[PDB]
This record gives sequence, C-alpha cells and structure tokens, in this order.
Amino acid sequence: VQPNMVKVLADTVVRAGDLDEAAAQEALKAAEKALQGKGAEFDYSAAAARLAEAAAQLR
Amino acid sequence: AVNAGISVSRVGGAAQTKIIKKLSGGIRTALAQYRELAAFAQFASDLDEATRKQLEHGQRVTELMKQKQYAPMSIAEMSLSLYAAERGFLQDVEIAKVGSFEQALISYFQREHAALLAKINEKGDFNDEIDAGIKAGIEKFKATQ
Amino acid sequence: QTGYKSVDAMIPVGRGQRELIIGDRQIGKTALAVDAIINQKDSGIKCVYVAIGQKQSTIANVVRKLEENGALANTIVVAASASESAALQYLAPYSGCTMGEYFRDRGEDALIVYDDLSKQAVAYRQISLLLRRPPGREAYPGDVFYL
Amino acid sequence: NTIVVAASASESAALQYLAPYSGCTMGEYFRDRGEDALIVYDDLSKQAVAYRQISLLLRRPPGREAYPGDVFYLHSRLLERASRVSEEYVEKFTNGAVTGKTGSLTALPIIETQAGDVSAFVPTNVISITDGQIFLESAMFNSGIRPAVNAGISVSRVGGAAQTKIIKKLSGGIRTALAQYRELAAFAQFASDLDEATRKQLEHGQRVTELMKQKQYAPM
Amino acid sequence: EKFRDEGRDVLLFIDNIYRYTLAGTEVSALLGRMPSAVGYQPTLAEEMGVLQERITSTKKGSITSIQAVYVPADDLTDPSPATTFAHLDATVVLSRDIASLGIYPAVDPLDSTSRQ
Amino acid sequence: AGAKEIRSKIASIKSTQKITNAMEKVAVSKMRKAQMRMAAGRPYAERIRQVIGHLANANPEYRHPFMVEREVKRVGYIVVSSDRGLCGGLNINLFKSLVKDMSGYREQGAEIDLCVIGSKGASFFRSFGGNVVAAISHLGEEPSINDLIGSVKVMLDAYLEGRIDRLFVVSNKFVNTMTQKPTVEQLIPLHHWDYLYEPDAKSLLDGLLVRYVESQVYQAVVENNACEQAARMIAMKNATDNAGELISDLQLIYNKARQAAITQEISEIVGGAAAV
Amino acid sequence: LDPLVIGQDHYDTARGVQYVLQRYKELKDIIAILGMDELSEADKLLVARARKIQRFLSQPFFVAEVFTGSPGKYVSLKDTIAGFKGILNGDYDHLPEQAFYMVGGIEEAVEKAKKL
Amino acid sequence: LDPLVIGQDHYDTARGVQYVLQRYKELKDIIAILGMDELSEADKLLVARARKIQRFLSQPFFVAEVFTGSPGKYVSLKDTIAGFKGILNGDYDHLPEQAFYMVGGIEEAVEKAKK
Ligand SMILES: Nc1ncnc2c1ncn2[C@@H]1O[C@H](COP(=O)(O)OP(=O)(O)OP(=O)(O)O)[C@@H](O)[C@H]1O
Repeated sequence: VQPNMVKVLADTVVRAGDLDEAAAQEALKAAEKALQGKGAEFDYSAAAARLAEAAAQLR
Repeated sequence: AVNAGISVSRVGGAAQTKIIKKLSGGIRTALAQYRELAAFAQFASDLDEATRKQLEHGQRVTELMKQKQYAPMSIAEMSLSLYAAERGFLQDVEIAKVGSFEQALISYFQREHAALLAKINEKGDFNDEIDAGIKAGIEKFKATQ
Repeated sequence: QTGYKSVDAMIPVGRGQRELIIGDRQIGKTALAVDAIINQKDSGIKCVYVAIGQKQSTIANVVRKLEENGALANTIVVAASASESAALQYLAPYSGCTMGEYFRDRGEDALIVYDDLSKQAVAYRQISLLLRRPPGREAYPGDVFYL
Repeated sequence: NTIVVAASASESAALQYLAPYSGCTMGEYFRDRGEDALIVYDDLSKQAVAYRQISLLLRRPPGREAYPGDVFYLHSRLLERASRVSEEYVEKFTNGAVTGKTGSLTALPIIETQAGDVSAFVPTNVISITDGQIFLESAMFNSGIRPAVNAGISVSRVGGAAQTKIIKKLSGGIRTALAQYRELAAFAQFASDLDEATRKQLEHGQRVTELMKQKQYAPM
Repeated sequence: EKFRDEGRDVLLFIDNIYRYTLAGTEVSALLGRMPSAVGYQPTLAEEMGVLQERITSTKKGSITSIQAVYVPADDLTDPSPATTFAHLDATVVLSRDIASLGIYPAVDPLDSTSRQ
Repeated sequence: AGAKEIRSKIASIKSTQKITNAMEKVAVSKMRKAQMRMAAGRPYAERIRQVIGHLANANPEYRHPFMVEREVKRVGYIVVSSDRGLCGGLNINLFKSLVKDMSGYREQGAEIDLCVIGSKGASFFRSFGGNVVAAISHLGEEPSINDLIGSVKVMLDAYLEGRIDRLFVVSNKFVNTMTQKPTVEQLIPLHHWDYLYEPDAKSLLDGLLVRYVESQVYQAVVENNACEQAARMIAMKNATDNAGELISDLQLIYNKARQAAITQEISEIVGGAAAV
Repeated sequence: LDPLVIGQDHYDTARGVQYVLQRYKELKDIIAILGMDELSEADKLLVARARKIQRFLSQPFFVAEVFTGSPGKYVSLKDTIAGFKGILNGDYDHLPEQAFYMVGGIEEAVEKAKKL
Repeated sequence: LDPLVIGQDHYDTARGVQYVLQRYKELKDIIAILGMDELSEADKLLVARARKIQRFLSQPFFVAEVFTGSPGKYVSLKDTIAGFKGILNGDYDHLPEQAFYMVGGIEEAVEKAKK
C-alpha cells in the first residue's frame, strides 16, 4: 500500500511446504544420471564445432 | 565473372613471367575461402577471428578482380594490385573503396616511380630491389595520399 | 597476356596453348576474346578473329571496336554470318587457321579466336543430315569430335 | 435434336479419318442458313492415329512420334470450320431467303493425354489451334470433386462476352475465392493458428470449392 | 523493306515466331528430310537466320521487329527458343499481377531485359 | 535416368515444400502468442524488485544470504532449452556459451552443478555426462510457474546450505524476430519514508527474494520459448528455399531426359523406315 | 460403379475408401521426411484409418495356398461393405494395423488382433 | 578384393569404408533439406567419420607437383590399412576433418591437426 497506489501481488497456487517439498522431491528424483562423468571432458567442443559448422551450409 | 573453382590451365606458371607467378600464389586460396563464406556475411559479427579475417581477405580479393571492358593493364599495374592484395595492404581499407584505391595507387606509381614500372615491364623480372621499391612506394602512398 | 587480372593471375595462357572460353549466352565471351586480341597490338603477336554464325551488325560493331582501340591493323577478320550457307560456316575456322599458320610456319607468333565452335558444329550437323548420314548423340554426326 | 455419326474401332481407318469432316459438313448445314449448331468430336486423338496408319502404309515420310508433316493441317482444316458467320454471308448463301440472322457452328473437340503430358505432339497442336481449354485432372477426380475442372489453368479467350449479365456479374468473386483457396489450401489443417481475415478467406474458398461439385445428368 | 527503302523507320510485327519454326518443321517433313534433334528441321538455324538477318539498320532506314514468342513445355533450352533468343535484343514480359493492380501497360520491370 | 522417376522426385519435394511453407506461418503465430505471454509477467517482477530495493536500504539490520557474496570455489547454472528440433542453432550457440563460461571455473578447480530444463539439454548432459541435481522436461507451449517451483527450490536449498556460492541462468533473449542472443545472467547476488510491516520484515524479505528468483526463471523460460519459435520460423524458410533449389536442378535434368527421349525415338523410326 | 446399379450405400463406401487413400497418398512423403508427430489430429486419425484400409484390401486365395501357406477365404459383398464401413466410421480405431493383413471378413481381423 | 587373395583385415577395412560411404550417400537429400542436426547420434557420428574418410582418400601426386607446389607422397599398403582402420575404429574422432585433406599417411594428418 502506497497512499496513491495499491498493489496486490498474488499467487497461482497455495504456497505451503507439503505442496512445495513434494515438487522439490520430484525435481530431485527426475534428474537422469546415466554415466558418472568428471565434467572435464573435451568431447563437448568436438561435437559442438562440427555441429556449428554444419548449420551454415543450410542457411 | 571467372569461376575460379573449375577454371584451370594445363601449362600454368611455365608460361608466366616471374613477378606474376610469385605474386599470384595467394589469390586462388583467398577466392577459395570466399566460396562458402560469401553467404555468411549476414551473421559474420558472431564468428571467430580466423574465419572473420579469411572472409575479409576473400571480400578484398573478390573486389580486386573486378575490371571494366576495354581497359587493359600492363605487367607492372597487375603486379602492383597483386602485391597490394598479397602483402596485406588492403587490411584497413573498406570494400566499396578497394578498386578506387587501386586506381589511385596506379596513378601515383605513374607519376613518382615510372622507372620502376618501366623496369617491371621489360620481361617481368622480380628481385629484392623491385620488392623494396614497390613496398616503399606503397607505404608512402598509404602514409601521404 | 590478355590484360585481365583474374586471367593473367590464375589461368595463364602461353604461346601455342589452346584455351577454351565456355559459358552461357550474353555473359562476356566475345568481350574476353576481343580484349585479348586488343592487348596484342604492341606485343608482336598477330591476330585472327573468326566469327561463325553471328549477326552482321555484331561483326561490324566488333570491327569498329577493333579500329577504335588501335588493333585493326594487326588483325585479320574472317566472317561467315548467320544467313550464309552452312558450308562457309563449316569451312571458315580452317580458312582462318591457315591464315594464322602462315605466321606459325615462318617463326612468328599468331593468335586466333573462334567465337562460336558450337555454331560450326550445328552447320556441320546440317550438312551431314542433308547427306543422310546416320547420327548419334543430339543428332550430331559420328565424326563431330574429329571436326 | 442430335445427329449421331459413328466410325467404330473395327471399321476402316479411312472411315475413322473421314468421320469428323462428315459430321462437320452435317453441322455446317445449319450454320450456312442462319441457325446454330454444336458438334462434339469425342476422340480427335484416334482420328490422328488412323491418319498416321494411312500415311505410314502409303510410305509417306515420318516425323515426331511417326506422324506425317500435315497432321497440324489435318486438325486445323477441321477446327477452322467451327465459326460464327455474319448476316451478309447468310444473305449471300441463301440468295436473300434468310435475312438479318447470323449462323454458327460451335466445336467441342476432346483430347486424351497420357499421364498429364500436354506437351506431346497432337495435344500441343490442338491446344495451339483452339480458343480455350478445359483441363480435367485425375487427382481432383479421385478426391471427390466429380467435375474435375482445374480452374487455375483452364482458360477461355472469349471470356465475359460469351456470358449473360447475371452470370458475368456473379462469377468474379467465385474466381477470386477459388484463387484464394488455391493459395491458402495448405493451411486448412493448421487454420486454428491463422489470422481472422485469412481464416475467413479460407472458409469462403472451401465453401465455393464444395459448391463446384455437381452430379452427372442433371444440367442446371 | 520497301517502306525502309523509302527512307523511313518501320516496325514489323510477327505474331508467333514458333509457328514459323513449326511451319519449317512441317515443310521439311513433307520433303522427306532426315530430322534433327528434338524433332526439328536440320536447317533450323539457317531458316531462322535468313528471316532475322534481313531485319537490320541500314544506311537508308531501319526495320525494328516485335515478335511474340511461345516457349514449348516451359523449356528455355529447347532448340526453337534457343535459336530464337540468339537473335533477340530485348525482351518484354507481360504480367497478370501488374494488370490486376490497374497499372497499364502491364510490363514487369524486373523480368524484362535489354542488351541496350 | 528416365523422366518418370525424376518427375516423381519433383512431386515429392514439392509436397514437402508446401507444408514447410505452412509451418513457418505456424511458428510466426506461436511466436506472437509467446510474446503476449512475455509481456504479462513483467509488472509483477518490477514491483517486487522495487519493494526489495526499498526494503534492503530501509532496514540494514538484517542481511539475507542471497544479497551477500561468498568467495568459495563452486558455482551453479540453470540451463533453459527446448524439447523439439527444427531450431537452427538456438541450443547449439547456447551450449557453446555455456561451455565458454564453464571453462573459466573448471580450470580454477571449482566444482559445478547443473539444473536442466528441456529434453535437448538432458540429452546433452546424458550423452556427455554432466552432473545434474534437478531436471524437468515436457513443459508445453505455455509453461506455468508451478512446474518450476521444485527445481528452483533445489537450486536455492543448495545455495542456502553453502554448496553453491553463485547462480547463473543460461537462456536466449529476444533481441528482435531475426536475432536470438545466448546470454549468461546472474540471479542470486542482486522516497525517504518507511513501510509499516504487519509481520516481521525479515520473513517478508525471506519470502519476496524467493518469489523474485521464481519470476526471473519463469521470464527466462517464456522468452526462450519465443526464441525457439523464431528459430523455427527461420529454419522452415530455409527448408522451403533449399527444396526449391533441388526442384530447379531436377527440372533441368528432366528437360534433358525429355529431349534425349524424343531424339532416340526419331532415330529408331528413321532407321526402321530406311530398311523397308 | 453407378448409384442406380449397386445402390447408394455401396457407392458412398467405395468413394469414401478412395478419398481416404488419395489423401494418404499426398501425406506419405511428409511423414517420410518429418515424421508422424508433425501433423494435426485429423491427419493422424486419417493416416491410421488409411493404413488399416490398405491392409484390409488384401486377401488369402484358394489358388495361392502354395505361395502363402495359409488357407483361402471367400468374402461376400455385404461383409465387404460392412467391414469397410466399420473401418471408415471409426468402429475399429483401437485395433493395430497388422490385424487387418491377410484375414478375409472383418470378424477375422478382430480374432487376429487378440493373437499379436 | 577377395579374402583369399588379400587377407581378412584389408578386406574388412575396405568393406567398412564402403558401408560408411554408402550410408552417407543415402542421407544427402535429408541433409540438404533439414541439416545434420535432426539426425540421430550414431548417424551424426557416421557422417563425421564419412567426411574424414572422404578427405583421407585424396592424395598429392608427384606428377601433380606442377599444379599445386605441394610435394608428392608414396604411401605403402600397410599404412593405408592402418590409417583407415584407425578412422573406422574411432581413434581420430578428435581430429578436425581438414587435417585429413591432401596428406600421405595418417601421421601427417596428426601433424597437420596441430597447426
Ligand atoms: N568486364 C565487363 N564489364 C562490364 N560489362 C561487361 C564486361 N564484359 C562484358 N560486359 C558486357 O556484357 C554484355 C555481354 O557481353 P558479350 O556480348 O561479350 O557476351 P557473349 O557471351 O559473347 O554474348 P553473345 O551471346 O552475343 O556471344 C555486353 O553488353 C558487354 O558490354
């Protein structure tokens, strides 16, 4: 409340812990982990530079 | 309108003069790097440095090979234009002012270094004296004109 | 030397070489060959220009452009236009070639343009089909490579 | 009201070659006396086949698809007889017995093509001779549009001069709606995402295209 | 040519040049000549050149020709338009979309070409 | 070889070309729909940010852990990606800027942790082996903010226990209908009168910062959806043009085969007629 | 194939089968390039009903039992009209497309669907 | 090209090279229309190995020294079998494809990749 302006900032859903913690648990459970990689691989750029050069042959 | 991808001469540089054979080794590769990259100029601000500089050299060599009808050039004038393309004196010059640059350079060498052009127009010789005189004339053109 | 930067830098032509000029219509084939003729006016190489199947006004414009650039006195022009007999259109390249071979056989250097060999093959196809010779690919005679 | 002229498939090729000229002479009887006639040639293609058989058996020199050099003259001699003649020609022919009337013979030749190839020799000749063409397509015939008229490529050179006032007044918006449906026909399965005016033009084009269907043997 | 030889500049209109070519095909088929590629007469370029080389500018006057061209099977590399386009100096292309806008004459400014 | 199979390939590439021309217009309509969903979420977030920047200056007696910074070697990333194909370099340039920002922390010895939105980024770290702490896919053409609550809370709870020290979001911003710019943007380190506070204002700050992080992640997801539809528009226009190029090449091959067939049939007729 | 010869019902069943197959003939290369998911819902239902129409057109023969290994079937006209009307009306939208291949009557397609 | 003449190893390398180039030839229209990005992952890997095979099949010649200025190469049969086997097995998936162009051995592609 401002003396010339009223601002209600609402909610799409009821914010309580029994609804929000279950969404946090479903977000933790749905993380698909197929191989336990170290994260320091080079193969990202070796696919990405080839796929970046392949996209300009189309346009 | 010469398609440099598929035009070829079987005799090649056995027929050519020495200065023309020495200075045209980098023309075909600059036109080759331009073939596919000529469609990339609509997004070329978000590219790496070597691809951007290869495409800039490709646009400069492509703008150098345009030529009017009924205007022949001698051995010395094509050697001046090929040395201006090959040795990196087109690098700070924009595309729409390439060929006007070429014409002004030819006129400057006709009024300052006419004995050098008469030396080149004998049998197309190349040595270190001609190399140094051309590079000193092009640096004085790029500094004072 | 043709005087063009792209031709003399990339695809160089020597004395005695055969170098084809090939492409679609109206994109500058006569222009490159005529400017290669005009660049021989101070080089010692004499010139022959053979027009096969062209229009007469095109031939007269070519000879006026040869006189306006100072190279007509170095050049023989042989003309067999589009409303001549097909025999003369077939035989004009060999006649101009004999005219260049005069300077070849005496230790001098010449340069010849055949500004359409494709119209000479059409005229030889006309002569061979009127003799009822059996044709092959694209109704051309079997000896057309030999032509 | 109809004279039927028949030259069947087991008869001589000379009779199949002469049948359209004989039927044209019977139709011209009505044109020369200030009356109006309409003639259908149900296969001019088979007449060209019979004339090709006659010309090859007489050892006349062949050309494209082994047709002789006068097959264009064969169809042009026949199709130029279909005409509208002036009142002066009719008064000259009948020696003043019929006065103040024009006469006419209208032709509807029929050409069978092979898999939509209209650039074969005999269809190119009859397309070049005539005043207009009605193209029928097999794909529109299989899609339920039982008069299979492709309105995009069919054409009449006479046009709105050959129409009454009410038909010429109403037909132009139907032509505009069919051309808009031919431009917008790919968008019909994705019409829920379109703009409102584009959807309105698409629905009007679908309604006009559904109105162009008509049963056989019910002329309006 | 008589109108050109009175010292004038003459227009000559040819309604279709392809029907001139096809009449040459039919006349060559009636005389029993051996046909050339895609069915045409073996004197195709010569019979085109006898007609087109008489349409010129001379020292007395000129004849300028306007000839409408049909293209067979929408093929520009067919021998009849390939022989005809070797003689043409300009093309004028008429368009339906310019005429539907009410603009007359309906010449396409992008599709019409000229050697001049 | 023969003209029939060339004619059937021309009909096949024409039937592909019509519907790629249609789905370009479908991508235009879904881009405009995602633009009106982009325009509606902004006056929540500017009022929340103005209230936060008033309350952080009016009350210096409490600092939330989001508002201050810690220099410990671990960072977190929230990657926003699509689930379908036919996007010309949206995901690929986004992934390129992602490995570009990740390599400055990977060479330092710092640990990284990833939250993934979309199926293509899940395929990316499933193929190459990224360590994912929270994942979500199958959000449609209108995403809702109640789907994002869990993955954002896993990201914030990993900040609140001291595991994450800095959070970023990697998503594409709508510059214009022709330009999609892959950025990395920081989230967690963000008139002389005073608001009355009906609860404690500390718990008000504890709520409003969490709602601001949720609104920023939701605006990034909806703007990435609009960038996906613009890239789909550019890709279907390119597919229509390359289809027309292949149609023109096959039409030249068909006209060559038609002329050769007429010449061969006439040579057979003339050679048969000369022998009789 | 006239409504005054075979009746109205036979004619609408045959033209409905031909309309659905002519539509699927235009959708085949589109599914061959982009896939099944990129169409609308009525296209997906029509492509599934059309593949079932193309498998149900097949029949084992008594003279071809040396080639198939399976016995031959005789199917009446009314069984054919009722089966193709039942596929066209969506009364078998739940069965897989392999159930309609080499069966005979529509009841045999239902018996084969329980064995896949 | 028969296993009782040249051995099983050389024949298997040649059949694997021809398999990879045939499956690359079958994807030309779909790569021309939609691009490489909508292939599957094994298809993308096979297109990458196919372009490296196509670049490694070229060779500078001794009689073509006038055309280019690059020196000619003689490659033995053992180095050809070992190099194409190393491309087909995945030993040079980290190399760029333009390092496989106009070299003699696979070791010259290894030195050309570091430039
Ligand atoms: N270097 C050039 N710069 C500008 N215009 C040029 C150049 N070369 C040729 N042209 C123009 O291109 C046009 C076509 O050239 P030209 O007549 O030589 O072509 P062509 O292929 O020989 O044609 P034709 O079919 O008549 O033999 C001419 O109008 C000419 O002026």
